[PDB]
Amino acid sequence: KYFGGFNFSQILPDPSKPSKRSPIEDLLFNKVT
Amino acid sequence: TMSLGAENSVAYSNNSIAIPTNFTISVTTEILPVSMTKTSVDCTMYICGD
Repeated sequence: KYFGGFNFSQILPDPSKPSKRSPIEDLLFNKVT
Repeated sequence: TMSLGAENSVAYSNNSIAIPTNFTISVTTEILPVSMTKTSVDCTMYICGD
């Protein structure tokens, strides 16, 4: 994931969880009941 | 389980670009409603029929 120097680690999905979502999306599902 | 579509892996690189060589003019369609059936009701005949 070398996209020129931009870090998309918070927008791309994270494979370290069973939901396979991005860290920002993880904050969204834990904010809207 | 419904499939969202076929999987395609774009070969992204630092010095790799894809420039098209040919074109395909396509004609698509889009159906959009514009008007509606103008209706009018009679209060007397509907509620009190004869």
